[PDB]
Amino acid sequence: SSTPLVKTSVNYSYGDYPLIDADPHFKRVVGYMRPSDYGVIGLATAALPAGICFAEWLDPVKGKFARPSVKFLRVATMLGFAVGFGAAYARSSLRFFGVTENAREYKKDEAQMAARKAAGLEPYGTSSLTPELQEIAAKNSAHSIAGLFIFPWFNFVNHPYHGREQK
Amino acid sequence: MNTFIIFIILIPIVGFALLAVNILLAVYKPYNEFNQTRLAFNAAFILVAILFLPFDLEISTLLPYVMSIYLVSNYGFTIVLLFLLILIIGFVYEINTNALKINKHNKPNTDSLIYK
Amino acid sequence: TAAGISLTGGRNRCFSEWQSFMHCTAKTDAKSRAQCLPNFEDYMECLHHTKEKARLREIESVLKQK
Amino acid sequence: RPATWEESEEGALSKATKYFLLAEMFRGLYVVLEQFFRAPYTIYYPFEKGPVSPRFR
Amino acid sequence: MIINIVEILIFLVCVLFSVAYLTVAERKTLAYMQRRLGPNFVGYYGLLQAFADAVKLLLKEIVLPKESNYIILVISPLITLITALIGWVVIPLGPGITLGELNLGILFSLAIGSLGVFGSLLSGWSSNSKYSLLGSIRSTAQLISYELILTSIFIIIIMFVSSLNITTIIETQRVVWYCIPLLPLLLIFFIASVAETARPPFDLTESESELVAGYFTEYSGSPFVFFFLAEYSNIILISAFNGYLLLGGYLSFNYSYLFNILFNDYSYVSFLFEGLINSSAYAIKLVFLMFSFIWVRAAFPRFTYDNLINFCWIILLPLLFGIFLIIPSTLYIFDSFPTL
Amino acid sequence: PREAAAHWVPFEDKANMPDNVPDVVEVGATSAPLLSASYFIGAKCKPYNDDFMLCREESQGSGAIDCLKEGRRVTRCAVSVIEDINKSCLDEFRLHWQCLEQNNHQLSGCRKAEALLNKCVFTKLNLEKKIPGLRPDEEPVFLKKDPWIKPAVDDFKSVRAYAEAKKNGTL
Amino acid sequence: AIPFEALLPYGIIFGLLTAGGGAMQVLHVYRNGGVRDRFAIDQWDSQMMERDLRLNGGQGRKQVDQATAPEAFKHNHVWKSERPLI
Amino acid sequence: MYLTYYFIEITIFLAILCTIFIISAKNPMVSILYMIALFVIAAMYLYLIGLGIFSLLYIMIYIGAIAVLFLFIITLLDINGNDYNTIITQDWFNIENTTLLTTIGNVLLTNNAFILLVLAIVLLLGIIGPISITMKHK
Amino acid sequence: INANPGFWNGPFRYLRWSAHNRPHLFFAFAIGIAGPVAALTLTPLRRKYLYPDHSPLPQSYPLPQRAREGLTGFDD
Amino acid sequence: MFIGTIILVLSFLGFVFNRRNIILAFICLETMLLGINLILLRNSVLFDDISGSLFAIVIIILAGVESAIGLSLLVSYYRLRGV
Amino acid sequence: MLILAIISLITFVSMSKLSDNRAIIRLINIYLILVLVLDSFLYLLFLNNQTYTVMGELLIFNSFTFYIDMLIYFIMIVISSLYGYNLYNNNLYKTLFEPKKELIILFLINILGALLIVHSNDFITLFVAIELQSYSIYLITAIYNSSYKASKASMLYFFMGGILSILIAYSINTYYSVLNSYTLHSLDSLIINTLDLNLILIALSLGLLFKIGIAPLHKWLISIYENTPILITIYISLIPKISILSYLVLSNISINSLVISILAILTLLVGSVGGLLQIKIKRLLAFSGLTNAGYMMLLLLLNNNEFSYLYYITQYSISHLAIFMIIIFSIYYINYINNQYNPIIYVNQLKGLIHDNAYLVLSMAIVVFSFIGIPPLLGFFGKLNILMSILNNGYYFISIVLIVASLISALYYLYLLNVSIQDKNNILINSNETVSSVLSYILSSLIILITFGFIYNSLIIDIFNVYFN
Repeated sequence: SSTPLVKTSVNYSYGDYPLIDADPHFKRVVGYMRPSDYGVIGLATAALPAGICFAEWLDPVKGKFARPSVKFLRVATMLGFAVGFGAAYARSSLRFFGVTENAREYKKDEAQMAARKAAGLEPYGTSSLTPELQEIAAKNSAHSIAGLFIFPWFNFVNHPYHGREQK
Repeated sequence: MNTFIIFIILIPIVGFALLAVNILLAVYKPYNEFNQTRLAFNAAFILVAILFLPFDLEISTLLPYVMSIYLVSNYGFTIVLLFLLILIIGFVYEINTNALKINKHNKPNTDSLIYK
Repeated sequence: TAAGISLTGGRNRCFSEWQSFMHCTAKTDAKSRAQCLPNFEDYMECLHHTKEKARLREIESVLKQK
Repeated sequence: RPATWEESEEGALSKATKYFLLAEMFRGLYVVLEQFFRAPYTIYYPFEKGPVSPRFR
Repeated sequence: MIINIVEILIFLVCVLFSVAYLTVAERKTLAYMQRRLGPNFVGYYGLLQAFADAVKLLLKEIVLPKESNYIILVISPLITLITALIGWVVIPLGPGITLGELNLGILFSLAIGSLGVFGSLLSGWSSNSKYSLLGSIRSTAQLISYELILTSIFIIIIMFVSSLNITTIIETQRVVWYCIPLLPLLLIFFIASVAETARPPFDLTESESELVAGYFTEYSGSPFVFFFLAEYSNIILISAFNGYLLLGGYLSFNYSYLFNILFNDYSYVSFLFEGLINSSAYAIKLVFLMFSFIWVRAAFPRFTYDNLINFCWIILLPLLFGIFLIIPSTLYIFDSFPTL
Repeated sequence: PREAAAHWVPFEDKANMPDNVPDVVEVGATSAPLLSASYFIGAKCKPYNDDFMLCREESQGSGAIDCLKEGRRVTRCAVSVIEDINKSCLDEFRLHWQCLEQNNHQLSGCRKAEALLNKCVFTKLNLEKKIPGLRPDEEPVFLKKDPWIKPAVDDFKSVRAYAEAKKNGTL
Repeated sequence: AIPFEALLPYGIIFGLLTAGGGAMQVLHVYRNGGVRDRFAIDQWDSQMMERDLRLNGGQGRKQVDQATAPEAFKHNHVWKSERPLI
Repeated sequence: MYLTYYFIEITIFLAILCTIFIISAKNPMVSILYMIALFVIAAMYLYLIGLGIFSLLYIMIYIGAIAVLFLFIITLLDINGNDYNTIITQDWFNIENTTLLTTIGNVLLTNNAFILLVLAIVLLLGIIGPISITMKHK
Repeated sequence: INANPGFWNGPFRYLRWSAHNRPHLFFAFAIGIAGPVAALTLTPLRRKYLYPDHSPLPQSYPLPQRAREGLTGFDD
Repeated sequence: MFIGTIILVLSFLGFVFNRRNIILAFICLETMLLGINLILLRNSVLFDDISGSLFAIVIIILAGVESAIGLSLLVSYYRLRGV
Repeated sequence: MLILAIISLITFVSMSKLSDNRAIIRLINIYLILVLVLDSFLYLLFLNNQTYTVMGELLIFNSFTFYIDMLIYFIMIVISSLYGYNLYNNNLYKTLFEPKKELIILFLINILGALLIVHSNDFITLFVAIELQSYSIYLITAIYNSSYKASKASMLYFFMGGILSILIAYSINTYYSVLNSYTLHSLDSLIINTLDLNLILIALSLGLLFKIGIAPLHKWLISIYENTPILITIYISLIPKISILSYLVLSNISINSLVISILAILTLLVGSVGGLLQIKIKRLLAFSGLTNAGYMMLLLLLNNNEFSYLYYITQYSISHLAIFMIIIFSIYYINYINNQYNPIIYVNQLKGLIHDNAYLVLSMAIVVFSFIGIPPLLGFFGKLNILMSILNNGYYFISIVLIVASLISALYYLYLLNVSIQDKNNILINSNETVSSVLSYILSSLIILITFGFIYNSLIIDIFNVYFN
């Protein structure tokens, strides 16, 4: 339940920096994002209601400068959280690709991998799948942070292979 | 030669034996024995069958899933549940727009007796 | 995808002929694909059996002749 | 003044139990089932006749 | 070749000869439901009268309206009749005993019920009066709209089966029925069951008061026995569907404990008695169910069409999607996934 | 690997194994006996059949033409097992598929006839049904007690044979 | 007690389905010759039963237990000639 | 049993017969009445070719919804040399009847699940469109 | 009259209000929302508390990875 | 391969020469969506896969949604007229 | 994040009244802006034309398609910004250009349909997405239902869309009937030598192309593009162009096509001469839309043309987009308005536009110069780099018929200016109201892009060299 049995590229970088993973698991992306990343979420959540107040200050709907309904503000808050989370996932999982600055997380993944090697369990954890399904579900989630413009897709799989050195 | 194929073929001939039995047994077959302009509708007649097609169609979409559900353990679950959760909000479009309301213009004249 | 699948979800008639072709391509760059041609032709005989039909109509013509 | 949703003594769960589980549907169903197991009234007319007053005409 | 042509005749006199006495039985019920006597003048205990109905009905004429294509008024009776008659293959009658066993049972079982709308839509087009046309419209729209949920619970049934063979379902159902875990499913199925049949809790469309004396076409003759018999075949056909995929299909209890007491060996008597009791369990479920249809036909008035479409799409069907969210989830909590 | 036709026609060829392959003792067992003894021929002839599928694997393209020595190998040992059980437990084994000839070969039918056989073959032929892949703290399902799916009608002979297995103390 | 006249056509139908099930047991066992039916045709089972008819000689599911094969067993084995599918 | 051979070549000609009555019809509804028969001849051809699955799939969806849909609309008017038998072997590699329908349910769900996921938007559009047109909100 | 308070004025009051007036929406919606939320939270617990999963069913003949040793017996 | 080709081509010829009856155009198009099936399905059959059947179930669905959308387009075409 | 928008917003529209229709579109405007701004950095996902195949050999994400993927959001911001903002605060502009309830839903459905072509590797995803956008344009034509020309054009578009549906499907069926794939690794310059996949891929190309206005199938899209309202045409003469043309240029399935070259010649010729004797402005504008896709057919023929394609796309989707918005502004100054759905038809009607302002005229003048390749404009270097790709691979007669097409085109583009600067006899001196600020500011932006777009000529070439190779 841990043999990949497919031919995977090994340490094949995506920028000038060393990689970690080809698809980081969704719990991990939450677990590694920088504190400057959460500011992108928060400022995106503030951008939408300020955006609508802006857009009515520029040209009002019915010729009167009036603030919109609280319903629009709540829904703009929801979609602002959507944009901020998409930006957060997008900015975070590049660092696993070695395509932006990979300084602290390459240290942390020399830790947590080594933390669970000494803990004796799997380097990624057991999924509830036959390994062929693990392959196919990871084929779905491979590189799927690209095309974030079209649809969000994530890695909920915990399959074995990740473009690591050997395991 | 199987009785399965005999079953679907014999029954039209049974229906013919019930069909021509009147033409054999009857008599006096046919003796001597405005629709200018209108037809009337609401959207509630015309829309039910047209909206019925995706909701009938999704059953046959969901039908290959239920046979193979053991193979797609814990993941085809996730895919099909995303599929359903798209279709269900697609359903609750219409119920908030009240697409099958056929409402009556028998209003009790809400507006009061404003006078002078 | 539905690449090498079957009716029962196994492998089709020419999976081997496909995979021996893909083995023919994974080890081979362009401007050297010419050697890959008999691996390809072996695939095509799977699909339509044109060499097989040409084999069989001749011997059927001989059997008709006598 | 007629009672609203909140001027109601019963819980919404208890009210909707009568909504979905169809209390007054099965109630009348039980009524007609009780009438299945009782006597009819009709008479065999060429063999039995209904009431005839002396002042019948 | 010889033993199969008798295999189909015995099934015919098991079914077609029974559906007439169903129509006698409904009168007997509604008599005692409304405190009067059933038919008693006709036979010995007033049986047989469906023969006297049909034979008279075969002797009346083939008067035809001038607005109707007569061929169309031949096609729709015949095809509605034979639709509700070729729905009778993979009813199971004991273990694996159908007319033709095939591994796709439910798909045939459901596509022929899907063909069931196609006659009644076609029928009102002949004699092209405006009321006669728009009545066919009003009938067919509900007749598809609950054909949805009728179709649509058949998949959640086989979320416990994952196999399209019908007789596989009952052998799956030996450990427990499906109605007794899934109780409100039975209630919504029972109302969906009387929906696809022309039943008057729901059949407003046979309103002679609304139309110019129109029930559907008033087309009568040996045409009239056709849609009529198709209707009462549809009754106990959907009863049969209710029988296998929701209730105890041919199962009563274990009954091996009884058998090892009775017999000492397999013999044709043993097959006879076991087929008897399996058919009798199927029979007793089916015969309580045909009674229940009348038992709800008596006690309730008809609908408004607005009520009928509101009854489909707003109150029943989102609850059906709630089923579609809870039963894969309950399947997902435990391992529990069914295999063929 | 494919279902038959609209109108397929069966055909055969009265020819022979031509030159080199010697004759084998080909399995003249119908489905119900071999289905009953499947576990025992899988237990004894495990690495032989495993070699068979290994050699059919490594012979890509050769395939069928390669391992004729091995198709000779793997059938003969199964024939040895079924001849030994023809001598060994022929009453009870036959009885197991006298039960199993009904129930559409569903293995769920014949538990009480099965456990009588499990002692027998392990006594004389000293083999054992083992389910591989079954990780521990999981009961093998023909070893468990009070199954959910109890069968339809147990046969009348093996239930009395089961009672006599209790009275003889063989169980 | 109860109205028996109402249940009398229900008694008829309860007898008619019962007689139908009895005859549909007897005819199927008489076709099978001593065993029950097969409620699930597998592809595995379809090839298997073709092999079994091929083995037993003539009969459907005689289900014989034999050490080795007959000599015709090396010759009775067939393939299926599928049509050209135009 | 030589009458058995030409089965397929029956239903081809009966198809060719039927389509002529499509494009030669007085009334509109007479044409769709021939068309549903063309669907039935098609489904019998699918049963005869060896896909008994899809024969009944089509009866569920073609003369199930879309034909009956066409009927429902057209009611609403005001006033009128490859002759080689292929050889089929028998292999014992299959273990369970994962039929055609199972493997559809595997490829639609594992290998190509995104197609079904976008198909959700197609079925969404089938809801929105008729409500986008035939309503006139307020 | 039971027109509307609005979902975005007081939530829990509006939930009670819909349960008193439109249970056709809300008691389909409750069964619907109880599906995936329980599917997320309960499945770690069952592996922790009740019982772990099953061994995966084999899908073909399982092939080990060995080197075709010398296997005697049944030459002639 | 004959039957799907002939249904498709006769449906095509029926679409071209029969404009002024407009429903006939729809149903010829619907039989076109059947004819593509009748060629593709037997290609799945002859080629030992369901990959063509994978495309086939989708084009069944898309033929359906085509009949759903375009017939509402028809109803819009006739609401603004009378006949 | 399209689907993440759609699934929320259709719940939002269903829970909304009818007067919110401007504000929802204002929301979606700002939303797509922030999707572009906050997530722009995914061009970093490659450095050497590093291409991803996502959802398992099904989608294809690369160096190339990311650009079109950005472009469609950029134009949709403009299209949405037409709706959500008033032109004026008049009675006229609220019984004109008031959107329907379901319209903004259908746009993001169409953008999903457009993006799932360009990102598609598979033919099956292609087929699903062309059905998706075809149904989109079916509805978006038919949504303004109470116009006879609208419904007639919806039916007209419908049947040709059905033919191209079945024709593309028959091409995919035939390609599958000779091969057991659907992807496009199976071409790889080896089967092309030894198998006649010419005619089949040609028939694929033609079926994809005839949803454009490719000149055998010529009149019907033009009849649509005039029978539509003036608003919908500025969307539906753009999206089906740049979606499938980006597909067809992404995979050069017909190289040295005898068929596509002759059809390209005939396309340029009949589009240029079809622009001549016409006084209906939607016609004239649609024939401009034809001839520019004529140039697209030329770019289909080549090998490795990701410069001239993308540069001419961002040329065309600005200039062709902007000239509509200019004549949307121009209907305030005209003296006769019919047809609530479609106010201007006759090109005569903007007879005296320069005595209304000079600056809308100057802005119109430079964009109509941008269609004819005037060298200090961004519209020029498109044709320049087309010809740098044409004689790169020897389409000589194609080049000289391009010159003939350019001259005969530029004859009728100037006909707008022949009308626009003349005498009017009734000049404006004082309007009460102004045009809504940021709506017009978008046009100012789109026109300084065209004029001052040769500034970043160098930097776009460097970005081309680093990123796209």
